Amino acid sequence: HHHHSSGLVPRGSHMSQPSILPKPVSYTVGSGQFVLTKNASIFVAGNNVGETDELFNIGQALAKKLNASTGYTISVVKSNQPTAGSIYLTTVGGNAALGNEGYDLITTSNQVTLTANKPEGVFRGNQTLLQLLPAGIEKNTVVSGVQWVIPHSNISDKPEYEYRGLMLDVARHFFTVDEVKRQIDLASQYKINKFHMHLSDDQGWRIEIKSWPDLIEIGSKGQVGGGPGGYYTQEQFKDIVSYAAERYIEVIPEIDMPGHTNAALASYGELNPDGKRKAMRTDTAVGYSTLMPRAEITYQFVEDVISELAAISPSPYIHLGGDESNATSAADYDYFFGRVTAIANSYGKKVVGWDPSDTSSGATSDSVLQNWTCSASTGTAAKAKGMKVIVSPANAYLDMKYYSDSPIGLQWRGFVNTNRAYNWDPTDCIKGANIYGVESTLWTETFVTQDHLDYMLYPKLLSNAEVGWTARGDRNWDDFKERLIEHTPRLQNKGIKFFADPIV
Ligand SMILES: CC(=O)N[C@H]1CN2CC[C@H](O)[C@@H]2[C@@H](O)[C@@H]1O
Repeated sequence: HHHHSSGLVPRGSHMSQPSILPKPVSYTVGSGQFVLTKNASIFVAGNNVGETDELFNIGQALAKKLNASTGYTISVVKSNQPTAGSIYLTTVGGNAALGNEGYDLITTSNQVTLTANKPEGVFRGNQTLLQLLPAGIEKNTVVSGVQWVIPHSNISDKPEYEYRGLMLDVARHFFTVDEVKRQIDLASQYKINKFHMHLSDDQGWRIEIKSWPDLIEIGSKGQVGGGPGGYYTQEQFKDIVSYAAERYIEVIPEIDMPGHTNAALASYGELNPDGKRKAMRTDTAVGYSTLMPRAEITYQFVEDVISELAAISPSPYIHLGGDESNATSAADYDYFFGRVTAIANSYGKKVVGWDPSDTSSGATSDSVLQNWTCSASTGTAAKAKGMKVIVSPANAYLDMKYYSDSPIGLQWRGFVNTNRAYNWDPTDCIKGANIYGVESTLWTETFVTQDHLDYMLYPKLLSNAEVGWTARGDRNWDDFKERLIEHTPRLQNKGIKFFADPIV
């Protein structure tokens, strides 16, 4: 047999017909179609009234989306007796083998029926349902001239990995609450279920801490390259968390320590050995900053921050960073990371940290490693301790240039095009681990606008999303590439300023 790898498409990028991404466990099509008309309702039915009420909210979110493009006013009914032409969302009789996020989705001429185990799984299945309707459905304004049809079809589905996440760096360049919500919204449509916010770094501190007000008054006032910066009040952070929750997305806030801490060091002189504030930094260096690992003030500061953040962050996890502490000795890092893990745990939060944070003797088997290095020895400690691992290899570093000539992005992990973002498996990063799942990271040294975010995340994030959801035996670049071409009008329809990658 003969085999080949993909080159660029001759003559440039390529960027009744459902476009399902990530690819579901199974999808068959039969004869006939359902027609969504102006008289359609969404019926919801759970195993008790409280579950029905949660399904009702999910139905209303679906209706709002459908109404925007169809110009209809589809309403939601609490009943297990849907009428011909109805969409029906239920958790009564879910197939347990499909888990919390899994669902069956069967479309007949008279009815769309989504059957899941939990409300969360109906939310995920609704993302597939939007992809079964014609391109045009994902428009934010009324589309005319398109019959709203869904082919007679049968889908069953469930994720391969539990953790399928996106990190946004809001420290290097700040993005508004609206801009963050939009990225969360877009990601949710591809079954991303986790959002990691990198809220502090050398060039900016982005979360209001009432007990340490100069973190904002001084530390939020810049960004890479110099510029106004910005921050989230605690109310604005709660608003983000709530918006994410409606999409069954967990938000994990990161306060990076003991390195990548210049913004805090520039806000409070008492955090520095000489008692003086650092100057704020707008460059892109490079592992130089450290908290004082042997000063009690450091741990008082960390505790105040953790206390305030824990009070407003319902996720059982807090991310404490731990990357590139090059100005911290190995002994002091071990010590520091163990102490701050104990503080976090005292506030009822489990700690996620970048490698090498798993090597801290203060870590517990409840701590999580985010493995970005992905070398042979990375996560030896995590594995030995029974710690779950989230992988973020080069293939998930979405801030890398697509190509040598990309007008934005970095290149310290090489180039990451749409193909590279697809052709990998979490087991490539680490062997012998409990892999919790995958996280796409979008660092923002070089991204200043929403259009920059769109360009790098789309289509790359779609590749990573499939690696998290679709089983490896069912993944194939040639298949995905052709599906991505078909999906293009949908990206356009959503207003995504994607890069038309010439490898697609
Ligand atoms: C976990 C991680 O990727 N940390 C840093 C790794 N460095 C390497 C050089 C880049 O500035 C990049 C920076 O964007 C990231 O914040």
